[PDB]
Amino acid sequence: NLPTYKLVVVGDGGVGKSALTIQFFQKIFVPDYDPTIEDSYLKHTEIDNQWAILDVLDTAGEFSAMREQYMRTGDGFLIVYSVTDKASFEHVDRFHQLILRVKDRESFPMILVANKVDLMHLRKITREQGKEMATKHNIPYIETSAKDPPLNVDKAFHDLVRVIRQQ
Ligand SMILES: Nc1nc2c(ncn2[C@@H]2O[C@H](COP(=O)(O)OP(=O)(O)O)[C@@H](O)[C@H]2O)c(=O)[nH]1
Ligand SMILES: [Mg+2]
Repeated sequence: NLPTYKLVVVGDGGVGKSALTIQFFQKIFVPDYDPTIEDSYLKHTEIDNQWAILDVLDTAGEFSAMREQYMRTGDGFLIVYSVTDKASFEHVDRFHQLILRVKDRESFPMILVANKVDLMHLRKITREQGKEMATKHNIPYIETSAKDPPLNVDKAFHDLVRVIRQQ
């Protein structure tokens, strides 16, 4: 019987949650994916030569029953922001407190994902900024890009699973 890791992809709208999720599950880049669907994805994944089932909810939207459950029984979270969106970085703390509130814990597995690093000519959030925010929350930091050709999409999800397994 394989373990099932339930993960939640959270972040402001337009940071690339859907694109990163589609790139991880379907291995294609879908630009301008409709911003409103909040769906979940399920597939068998091999991480560190150990197979597992990944139940990932791509968040969107007020209140949602599906979002509510996945936040409660989730095992790990992906706090995603866009390096071109300063407000998406400003809400990293807000998303950090919501997870710790929903889970009612002082620390829970999460990784800080800085998306859209392919747009270097439009980058507003720096690597030192993301590293400092990650160091403050004591969580891993990684830079991703869902646009073709992708960068670190699998590693972002795999590193969260590694954090879950190490606890
Ligand atoms: N350049 C670049 N654009 C991206 C990337 N990820 C998403 N986008 C674009 O950003 C827009 C919003 O992305 P989306 O996946 O809908 O973000 P979401 O609303 O949080 O799910 C889309 O038009 C995408 O084409 C990326 O890694 N690089
Ligand atoms: Mg989306």
